[PDB]
Amino acid sequence: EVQLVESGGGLVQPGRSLRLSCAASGFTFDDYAMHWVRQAPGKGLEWVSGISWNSGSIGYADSVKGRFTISRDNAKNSLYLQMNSLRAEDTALYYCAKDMGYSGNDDYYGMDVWGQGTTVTVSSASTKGPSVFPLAPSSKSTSGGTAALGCLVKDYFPEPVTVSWNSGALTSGVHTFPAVLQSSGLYSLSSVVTVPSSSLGTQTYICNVNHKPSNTKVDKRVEP
Amino acid sequence: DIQLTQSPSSLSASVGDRVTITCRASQRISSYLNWYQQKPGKAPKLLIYGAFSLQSGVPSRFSGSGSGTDFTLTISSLQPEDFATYYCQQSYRTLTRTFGQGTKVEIKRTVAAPSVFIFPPSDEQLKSGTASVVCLLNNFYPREAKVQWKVDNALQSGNSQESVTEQDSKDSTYSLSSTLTLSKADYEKHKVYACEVTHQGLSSPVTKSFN
Amino acid sequence: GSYEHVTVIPNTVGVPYKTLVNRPGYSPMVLEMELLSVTLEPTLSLDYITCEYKTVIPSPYVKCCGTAECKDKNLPDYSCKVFTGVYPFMWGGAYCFCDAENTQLSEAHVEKSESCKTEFASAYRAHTASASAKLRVLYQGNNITVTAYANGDHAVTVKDAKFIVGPMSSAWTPFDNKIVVYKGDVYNMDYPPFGAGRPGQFGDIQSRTPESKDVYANTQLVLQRPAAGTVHVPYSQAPSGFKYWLKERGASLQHTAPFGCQIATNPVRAVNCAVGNMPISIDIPEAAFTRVVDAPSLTDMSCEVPACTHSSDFGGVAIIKYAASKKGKCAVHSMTNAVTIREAEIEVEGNSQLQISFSTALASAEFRVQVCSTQVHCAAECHP
Amino acid sequence: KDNFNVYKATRPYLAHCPDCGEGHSCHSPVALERIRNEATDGTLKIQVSLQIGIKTDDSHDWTKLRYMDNHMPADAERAGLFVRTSAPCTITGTMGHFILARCPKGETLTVGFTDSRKISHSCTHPFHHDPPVIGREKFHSRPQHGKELPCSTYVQSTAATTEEIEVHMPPDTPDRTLMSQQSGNVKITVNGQTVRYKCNCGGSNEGLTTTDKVINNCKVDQCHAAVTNHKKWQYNSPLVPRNAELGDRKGKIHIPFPLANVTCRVPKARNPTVTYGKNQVIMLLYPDHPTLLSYRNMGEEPNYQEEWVMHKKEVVLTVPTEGLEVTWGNNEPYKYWPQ
Ligand SMILES: *[C@@H]1O[C@H](CO)[C@@H](O)[C@H](O)[C@H]1NC(C)=O
Repeated sequence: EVQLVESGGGLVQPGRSLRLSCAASGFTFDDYAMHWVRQAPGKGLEWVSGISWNSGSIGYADSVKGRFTISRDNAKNSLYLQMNSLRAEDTALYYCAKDMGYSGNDDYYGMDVWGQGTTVTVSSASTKGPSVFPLAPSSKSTSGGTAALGCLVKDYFPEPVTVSWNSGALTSGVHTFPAVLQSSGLYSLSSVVTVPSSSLGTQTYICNVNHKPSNTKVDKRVEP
Repeated sequence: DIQLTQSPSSLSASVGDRVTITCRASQRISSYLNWYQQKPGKAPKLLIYGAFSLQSGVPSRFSGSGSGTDFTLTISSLQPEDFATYYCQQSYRTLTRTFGQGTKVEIKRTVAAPSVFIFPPSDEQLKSGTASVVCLLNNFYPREAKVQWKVDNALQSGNSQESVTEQDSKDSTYSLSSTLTLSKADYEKHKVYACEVTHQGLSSPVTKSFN
Repeated sequence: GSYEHVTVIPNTVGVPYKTLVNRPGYSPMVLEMELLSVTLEPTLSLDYITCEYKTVIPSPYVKCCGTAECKDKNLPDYSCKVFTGVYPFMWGGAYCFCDAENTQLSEAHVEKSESCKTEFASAYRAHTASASAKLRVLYQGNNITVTAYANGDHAVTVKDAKFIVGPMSSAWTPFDNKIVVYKGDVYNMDYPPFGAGRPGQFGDIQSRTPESKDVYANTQLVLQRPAAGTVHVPYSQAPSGFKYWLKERGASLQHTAPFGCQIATNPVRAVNCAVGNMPISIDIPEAAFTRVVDAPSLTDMSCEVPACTHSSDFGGVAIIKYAASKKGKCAVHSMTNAVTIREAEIEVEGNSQLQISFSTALASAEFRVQVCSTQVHCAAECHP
Repeated sequence: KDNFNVYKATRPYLAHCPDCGEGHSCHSPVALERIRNEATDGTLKIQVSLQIGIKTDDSHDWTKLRYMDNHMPADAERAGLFVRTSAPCTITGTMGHFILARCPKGETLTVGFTDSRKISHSCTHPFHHDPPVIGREKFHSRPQHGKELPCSTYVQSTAATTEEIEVHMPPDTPDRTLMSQQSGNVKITVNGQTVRYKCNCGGSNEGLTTTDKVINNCKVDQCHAAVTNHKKWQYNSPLVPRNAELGDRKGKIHIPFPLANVTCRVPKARNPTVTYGKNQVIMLLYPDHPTLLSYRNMGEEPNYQEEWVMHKKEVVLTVPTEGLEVTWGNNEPYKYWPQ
């Protein structure tokens, strides 16, 4: 029954503030110190801030020390983090965690309970939808090496793009890559599938790109 | 000012094998080190606190230890469920906890060469004023593939990005996609494009190209 | 139809009384009644239970060259203290290498002991005690049991006779407004109210119920500094108030109560003491009444006393001879208050004699007894 | 029984004792933690640092006890276990940390045993042991016949109960014999144990070892070492330092031999010889053991009095018209009236 539930988060422009919160249940809230930990995509865990029981002591990471404020409400059984003047570098998945002591000065303990972090994104970009640029197989030279075909999903801002083939009918041999942030501030990802070269002349392959945040769906046919 | 350092990157091992992860501070922080385990899409789980003490629900397979200033995490026998990224932590006896960079445990497999496919820019993209050349590497086992882009037989860098998938759940292999970003105006100034792939599963570097 | 007869009996036990019933138009009859048991039961409302307290002390936290923080906990009579400049030792040597800023955090709290489920005393408020009594009634040779509450507004019917008992002439009880019950003993004590007890005294640790998690305690528990490197948690605490009380209980009400009240617990009650008196009213049905002319005739009657002595017992022996031509029963009653008759009625058949014991303070004893429809005079010469 | 695994992953421990014999304090394997005397029949429940009925191999054996010996648990004969106060006590049963024994009156309590090296170990605590009187008569022993009155006892049962002692991971244990001086260097001997060390020696001389370690260019007096990474769990005794702010609980052990209310037998004083005077009752009291005499009037003013009767005492009481009630020891009360 012991759990932590993160809330808040979302997309903001640089220089704007965002407030995060964490609800606690299954344990006594004011008996333990609590911390915020953030994990940027492709990166390890970084401690952001923390607060002792009864708010007796507060600490911050040097990178956020003059920008972030941490507080807790022991009546609401919740932890809060107020982030001001957010920078692009502050983009990360933010977790709340419960310590095993009440003071933060005990070095014997770690954090036994972690919640489900909420994503915070900081960027000077609009919620632009993806463009799909189909990648035809080089069937003229790879016919004896098995055919590889795919689609490039480019120039979209929001993270959660879903890509599938033949409306989910084709899952075998499908490789969907992690999106990579471009210098433009927009994401780009590719999706490819490996198929028998003999199938290219009889089977039509469709790349189905579903972008929830922009209510946009693109069905692109891939052919030599 | 003081950072924790773990093993350089990742450890490849089979199920039933033994894994040791070492974590050290550049300067002494505390008498104890915590260990965490994280799987993709999941929150970190505490395995060890107080250097030696296992958390409830954690199997005897995990054991804390150390030598000199260097603390270790040992898995006596890997299970299929023990493949995760492990982190080490110290507190400085204050709220400012610090973490190591993270050590990933990968599934052991035999070495297989990548299948390399090159995808020229589509007509739709070129008409958009931009171009993208994609070099696809399928089903290779060593994660550290080396891919370079060449234009008109000249080496280029700083104008491309790479994305690598997680280890496959059935074949235990990786897939890599390298994308070269060019403007339409510059794309048309060149006659040949090529992807140079160097890999441990290859007897020699393989180059694929198009005009 | 019925006749209501009223008598008053002293609130004693084991002493028989003769009730004379004489409804106009009917022959007088004697009813034999005895009070066998008197019980008074207070209504009890538990305020709290007192028991031995258990002092619980966890391992002391020793922080080498650093300051330990104290937390405020909600445990009963919780005590916490942080001591600095401590250099604790274990069997194999000093606990800390760095002694520049050693700090020890000591904690203690008070819990209910295991014995609080076995060895405890209940503090009750006692009020509005209910009085009841058990009467033995003998009518026409038939011994019946009558039980009723002695309030004056309660009655029971036995053999078609309604017995109204009370009100009692006194509402006095051996139990005070505040009592404490321990096992089989009850004490009258002005115990302290919940939430405001005193250390070393009864009620130092209190709970509303044996299973309650809400526990009050005041033991004046103070943590003391460690003895120069010794690892321990020394403290000053008041002696258990329950243990103190148990030794200082003194005599229980079973031995100290007035009027000879017997005291028992589970339920708490006072039994068979001489407190005031108990009025009794009996509804006697018309079927229970007969005329003098309806009685059988007795003849050839006489009385003699072969011997009489002066003693606390009934050392005198009076024998009344009678003859009857028909079998039947006759009522018997003394015509004087100097000498009573143990038999309310007699059975008469053929030719026989009945023996009645008696006592007197006078050397010359004379009395008359009415038997059935006639009277017989008795006399005796009594000696030391 | 042997089905109690609450000690399966636990160990005995050494702890401070104010008197280990000859008035000198020490750290002892039989150090007392506390004494429980809630029983009314005089039975004491004694909690000690050693564990009885358990072998060092974690197997059950009622003939053996295990005690701590320089980091390692060690076996000892249970037959060598003793408890005494002013005189030797009779042990009624044992389990783990708890010893049940019936002791004679005294101001101290001592517990001890013979170890694997044939060395006697003991711990003495101050303890005012003076059993309560059950009923109104005193005795030195239980009679074959007498009155049955309720009193508290400790039940000879090892069955699980609701009262438990917490078991925590023990602290690092300092040991000055881990270090030795070899020329200008300090050597740390592990003997299979994990050792934590700290020094004032130049260089990175702080850390852990599982193997022999040498610290160069310094003396033993500048180093400290303790055994860490314990595998068995230990009771969180107040005499043993905690290594964590809220401790580190690993398990719990139930407290054996629960308190219960049982029937207890007490002697009856022989009936007195009674004669009467003028509004007076005369009693000749010839008790074998000290007997309480008490009486009250049956009137408004009970005039309650009580006294202890030793032997051959003649008592004359005034008897009121309401009657006099006299209680003689554990006998039913007598009622007297004027003659
Ligand atoms: C005896 O103990 C039980 C609980 O073990 C309790 O319920 C009962 O009331 C006690 N009896 C007496 C006379 O105290």
